[PDB]
Amino acid sequence: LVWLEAMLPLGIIGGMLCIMGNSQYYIHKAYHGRPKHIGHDEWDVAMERRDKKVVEKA
Amino acid sequence: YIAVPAEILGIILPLLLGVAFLVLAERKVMAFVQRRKGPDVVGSFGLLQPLADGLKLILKEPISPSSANFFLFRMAPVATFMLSLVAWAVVPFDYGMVLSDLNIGLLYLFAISSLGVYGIIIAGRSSNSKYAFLGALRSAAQMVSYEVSIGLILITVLICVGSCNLSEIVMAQKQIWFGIPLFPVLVMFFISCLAETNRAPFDLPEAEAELVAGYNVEYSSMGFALFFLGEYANMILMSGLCTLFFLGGWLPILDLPIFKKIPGSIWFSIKVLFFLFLYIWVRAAFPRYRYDQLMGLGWKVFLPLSLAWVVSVSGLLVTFQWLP
Amino acid sequence: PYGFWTFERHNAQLRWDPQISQVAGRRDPYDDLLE
Amino acid sequence: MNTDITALEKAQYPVVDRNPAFTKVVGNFSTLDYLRFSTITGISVTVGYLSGIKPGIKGPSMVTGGLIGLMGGFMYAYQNSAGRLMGFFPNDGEVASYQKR
Amino acid sequence: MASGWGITGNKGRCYDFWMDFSECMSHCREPKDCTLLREDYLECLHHSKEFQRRNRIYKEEQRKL
Amino acid sequence: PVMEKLRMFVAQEPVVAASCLIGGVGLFLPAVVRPILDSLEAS
Amino acid sequence: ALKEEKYAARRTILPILQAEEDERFVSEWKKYLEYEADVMKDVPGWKVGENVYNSGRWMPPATGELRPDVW
Amino acid sequence: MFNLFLAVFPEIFIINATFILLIHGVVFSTSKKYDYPPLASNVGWLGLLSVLITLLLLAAGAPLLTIAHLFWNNLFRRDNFTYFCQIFLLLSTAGTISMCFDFFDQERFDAFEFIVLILLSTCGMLFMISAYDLIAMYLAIELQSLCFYVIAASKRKSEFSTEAGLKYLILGAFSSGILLFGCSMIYGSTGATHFDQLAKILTGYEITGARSSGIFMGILFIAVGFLFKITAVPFHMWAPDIYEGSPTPVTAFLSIAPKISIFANILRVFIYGSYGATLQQIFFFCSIASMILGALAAMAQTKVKRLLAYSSIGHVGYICIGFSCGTIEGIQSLLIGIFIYALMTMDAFAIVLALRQTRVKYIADLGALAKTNPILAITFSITMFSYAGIPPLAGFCSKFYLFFAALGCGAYFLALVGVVTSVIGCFYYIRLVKRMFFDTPRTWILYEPMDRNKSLLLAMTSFFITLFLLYPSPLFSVTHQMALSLYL
Amino acid sequence: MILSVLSSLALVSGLMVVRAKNPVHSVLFFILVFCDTSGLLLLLGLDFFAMIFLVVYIGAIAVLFLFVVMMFHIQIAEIHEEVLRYLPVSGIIGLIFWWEMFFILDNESIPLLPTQRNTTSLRYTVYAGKVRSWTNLETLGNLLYTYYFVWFLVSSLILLVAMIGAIVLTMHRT
Amino acid sequence: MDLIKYFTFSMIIFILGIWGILLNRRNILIMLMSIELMLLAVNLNFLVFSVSLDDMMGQVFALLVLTVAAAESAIGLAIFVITFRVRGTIAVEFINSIQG
Amino acid sequence: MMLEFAPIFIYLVISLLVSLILLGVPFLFSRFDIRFYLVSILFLIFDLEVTFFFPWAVSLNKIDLFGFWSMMAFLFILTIGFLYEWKRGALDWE
Repeated sequence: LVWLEAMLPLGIIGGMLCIMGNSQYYIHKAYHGRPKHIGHDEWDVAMERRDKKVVEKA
Repeated sequence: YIAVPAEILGIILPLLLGVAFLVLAERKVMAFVQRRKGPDVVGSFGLLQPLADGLKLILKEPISPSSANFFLFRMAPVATFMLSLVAWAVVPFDYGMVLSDLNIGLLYLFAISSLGVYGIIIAGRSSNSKYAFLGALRSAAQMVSYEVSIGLILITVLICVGSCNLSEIVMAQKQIWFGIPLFPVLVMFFISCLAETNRAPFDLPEAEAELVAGYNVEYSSMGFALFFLGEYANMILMSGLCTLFFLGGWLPILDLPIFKKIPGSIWFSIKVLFFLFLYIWVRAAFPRYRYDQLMGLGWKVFLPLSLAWVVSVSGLLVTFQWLP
Repeated sequence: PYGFWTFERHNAQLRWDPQISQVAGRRDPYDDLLE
Repeated sequence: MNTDITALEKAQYPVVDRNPAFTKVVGNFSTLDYLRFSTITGISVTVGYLSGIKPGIKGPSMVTGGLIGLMGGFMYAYQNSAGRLMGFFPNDGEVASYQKR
Repeated sequence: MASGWGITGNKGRCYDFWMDFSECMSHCREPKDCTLLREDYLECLHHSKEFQRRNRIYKEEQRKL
Repeated sequence: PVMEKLRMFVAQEPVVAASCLIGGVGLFLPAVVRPILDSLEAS
Repeated sequence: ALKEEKYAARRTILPILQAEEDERFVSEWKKYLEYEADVMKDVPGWKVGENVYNSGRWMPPATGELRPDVW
Repeated sequence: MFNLFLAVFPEIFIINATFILLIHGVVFSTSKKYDYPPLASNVGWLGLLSVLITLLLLAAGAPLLTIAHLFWNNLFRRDNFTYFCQIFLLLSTAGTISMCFDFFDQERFDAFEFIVLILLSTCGMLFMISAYDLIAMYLAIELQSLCFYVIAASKRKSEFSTEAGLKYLILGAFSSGILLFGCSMIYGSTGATHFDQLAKILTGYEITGARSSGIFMGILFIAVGFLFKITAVPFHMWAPDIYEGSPTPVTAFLSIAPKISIFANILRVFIYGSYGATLQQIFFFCSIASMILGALAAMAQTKVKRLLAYSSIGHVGYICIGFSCGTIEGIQSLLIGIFIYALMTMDAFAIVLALRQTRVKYIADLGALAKTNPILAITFSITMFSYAGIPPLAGFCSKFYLFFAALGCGAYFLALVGVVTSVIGCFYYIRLVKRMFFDTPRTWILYEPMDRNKSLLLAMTSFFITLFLLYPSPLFSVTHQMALSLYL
Repeated sequence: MILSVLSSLALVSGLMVVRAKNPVHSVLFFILVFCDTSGLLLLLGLDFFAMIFLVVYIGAIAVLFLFVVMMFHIQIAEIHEEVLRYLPVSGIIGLIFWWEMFFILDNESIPLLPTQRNTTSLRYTVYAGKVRSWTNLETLGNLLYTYYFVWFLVSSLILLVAMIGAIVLTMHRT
Repeated sequence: MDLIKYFTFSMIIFILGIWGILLNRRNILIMLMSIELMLLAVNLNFLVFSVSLDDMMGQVFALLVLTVAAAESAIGLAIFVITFRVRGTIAVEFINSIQG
Repeated sequence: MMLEFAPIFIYLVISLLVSLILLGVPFLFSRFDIRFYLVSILFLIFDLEVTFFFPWAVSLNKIDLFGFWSMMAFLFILTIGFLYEWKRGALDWE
């Protein structure tokens, strides 16, 4: 069972990677109010720019 | 854009910790294979050994030999370290968990790979030592040689996906992981990653006993540390690409509700950890090639196979109209 | 001569371009919405 | 891929077939076409043999010359046959076989 | 913009003007007969006259200020 | 007797033989199989 | 099929978005035309909102920015 | 689908044959079993055969080269002018190759890649002739140029050959960059690269007060690139050094074929596009500079190869006078001048390659050649009098035009320059006849007799040079056809 | 402003390519000029060309230049010359080229002067083009291999010539 | 003023290539690099114009000119290597034998 | 959209800052080998091959069989070059 000692630095690396993903995911969501959308194209950009007017001017 | 630095730091700092602990895990797994214990005195189970080595390294006096290339000598490790760090901006860890959702992210990764040679070349030349220069030239040649195969394998994956977006590449593996039909391509990709990171059995800079002085022989203190950290950060990245391209990234092994209970970042981490174990397992298993042997392998074995696999995959998909 | 441009050898684009006028990459954007 | 066989200069002979298929042009090969084919191939084999004597490779040089001649003679015969079917070359026999079948 | 292939995958901004000018020149034996269409095409290419007119407006605004 | 010459060529150089085979299937499928499928679809 | 679904969805709501944008541009162009008439008043020979194209076919006003859509 | 490619049958054949020869050469030159045989002559004979089969395919398929002209329109344009230009280019390449076997065997130049690069550059010039777009024009020009850079440095241990290749690469890449900058200006100003579109955009206006400076400078830079290619003064100084330093068969090849192909490009670009006066004044002033400078510099030379280089510079000046006038007779005379200069140069380089077996270098080496080989001294004297333009030799034809255009386009300073430079040229050409016939040197050089290929080529070209003015009808008719087919 | 920063970086880096004493430094400053060009291309929205300038110019061409220059060990004496005497000729040539070419577009492409009015409100948006937009990559790939495939193949012939000539000129087999 | 600024960026690179030719009469390697700077400037011209005109022909040609530039550099440096190998030096005084 | 490149730039600046902090804190307490030229040439050629494959791989679904065969012809030419290099011993480092 001594070989579990080796599994600790590997588990720490895996946790480091999980932090690198999740921490940046939750900060973007807090700043924008919704999760980051994969594949933001020209249409989505134009929809956001139009939605700004349709919301604020309402 | 004000919270962008928080995201960048939440990527960079844990990456530097993960690299510190990759060095430890490499020393532990090699030790256990060799019936030894490995670092277990400095901290409980040796878990403070990375901190001790880093602090020791920053407390070491810099040397800075009397060369006419004072600036380039210090800049080369910065260059390689920066290149190793900046590739992670486009790496997706889970659906939506990525700093930059580049539509050209595949070509961007290839470009960073291509830039990686300059740190080694410049370190070798600026050292004013013919041994360092010759070792550097050989390492640069090996890296560019295996970049050809890496790029042709990237083309195979791109043909299957039809998009350079890394998240799209992952999500195209929902039906089946690409490492199942393209298992030989995965094997050749893992070997080409070993040769691109200068890792065993291709680690020429480690073969000092073999009368081969590495490009970083003259470096001390933190410049030497930056070279080492860039190299190890590249190994985690190459394990992440093996995961993204062929093991379906953050996706679960089976599309079942029991497997979808654990999040995608855990799946991605576990696959990355499998590949990092194999990098260490290979170092622990085999001797190393000579320079001429691995150069012959690069040009005469991996270029032809990679090219043939591009032709075969594109032809099969065009024939039966299975293209994306 | 008087109006070389007038000759049929010199009007290749005017007869070839209509044949590719429906090819993706050079269509009027509204053509996809109605077709 | 959009295509258009239309030539700049119009065919001056009865157009038996505007865009004859590959196998149709090959099957249209006449006695003169085979004579052109054979002459080009034989000359090419001969040049390969004669130029191969000094380096000592007359046989391999013969095969190389014969391949060049085979490709060139087949291309020439195809050129003539397809031109006849398309009306660009005098095509009496093509028209005589067309008006009957 | 005479080829028709636009850089975003649609008909080029100035292709229709080019085609008008070309179709006019294909039968008009005098180039001066298609001068208006030609300068329409070149105006599409560079927006010279439009920008000159807007600069006139801006200059008049600066003068009246 | 070009039948064991191919055998020796495979024995000496298996990577070249495997590359030729893999790429050859990749070329053969669109050249031969694909027109067969297109014709079978026409009828 | 997934991409085709998303493109269908975009195609059906296209006309209302274009109509909204057309109303917006018409109102803005009216405002700019009043501004131009005001500023260019007392300048002889001016014609407000003159079409620089001889064909008279409508073109959107040029911006003078090379690639403004991508940023 | 397959029948569309009938328009590219000659090119397909020559490219595939070049690949076959490359493979054959590299496979059997490395063979230990055949003791690494020199394959330069073997591949040379096979490549000469390939060129002749390409010529057969092209000449016997005249109407088929225009098939699918709309499908192929955005790639190239094949017509009667291109048909005859390509036939002449293939003939030049075949003659030049036939003149190389003695050089391969006796100097033991064993590299077969020489033949492969010559064939690849022939492909490039074939594509140059049919080029109908600035992009295609530049690509074909670059392919041809890269092949020449490599063959100019073929004697890789010779100081001269390495020096020639280095100057060629630097001056050639510089000129190519200038020409590419001109293409970018034209594209930016007109939004068009196709020759038809450029024709429609630019006709009817020339300099109409509000002239596009972008178009004008695109034209100027493209013209500078073309003038470098034809070795017109002041863009000429690469030519004498590269001509001397390159291996003599390379010098023979560079003297003929690239000029045919670049003049085809110049015709189809300028004569066909429409900027007008400035373009022709460019070529007028460069023609004058070329005639004067070539005559003086040739008069100063003591080595045969340099004398021939400067003579070619002078003659391109004479030819470009025809392009300057901008009429049907101007184009016809340009084509006639190119044809006659090419045949004469082939004669001269056949003689030079024959004398290179005893290492001719200086004009004085030809002393007492009328005793040691009287019929060779007569053949060479005929070539020199033809170069000088003495009637009734073929060289008079081109000289006759120079004065015909000078008195046609109304230019008497051009006429005076022509009279003075013709006299100077006559002097430095008859100096060689004096050396071979009138001198009595103390030490003689005995020359080895030439091989059959060069003797046959020399006999034919010499009969043409002495007897063309007796039956010149076919060349006149065909060049008139080409001049007309430029527009219709 | 941003274009001014990139232009200034490229101008200094180019001066250092043409004025550095050491050719290794020259090759390194050339890499900086290519990086700056990549930035300009990113501004124009051409991300494929921006990446390819990195991959080909820096990843492959500059590497070849660096390998050759480094192994040549050029001595500064063989290539040194004082350049103060060329200031007048550089001045005349550069001034002619400046006055004539930095202002070649000005007559044809007249700049739109920025006014103290919001002209962004007159940007007309056409949503039809935005339903399925094309990347730079697929827009180029739609043309390279079909409508303009012959030029593609001629470029392959150019590359073949480079490979042949490299072998023939320099190979000395052991 | 966007188009003029991009254009002057490319134009400054072209002029820098010209000056680098003018300023390096003892340094033939820098001359080759100056030619590469001119070629880069031309490529930029084509890409900028392609954007400005909404036309793809400038991008097709930019890619092809890239291929040409790579081929030119490979051949150019090969000739430089054989010139140096023959002479032992790159000094311009050893490559001036052909003259007159 | 090019919006996604801005985080890469800020990332680069931060990576630079980290590099300098790590590197600075300690400052407080004649033999030409042609085989390298040859490997550079080979890499350049195949670099251009990967470059021309990127648009082809993303465009295969539109260019269909014509595009496939034009790319195959391209590969065939470059592979003939590769076979030439192989037979000439440019791929041998002993």
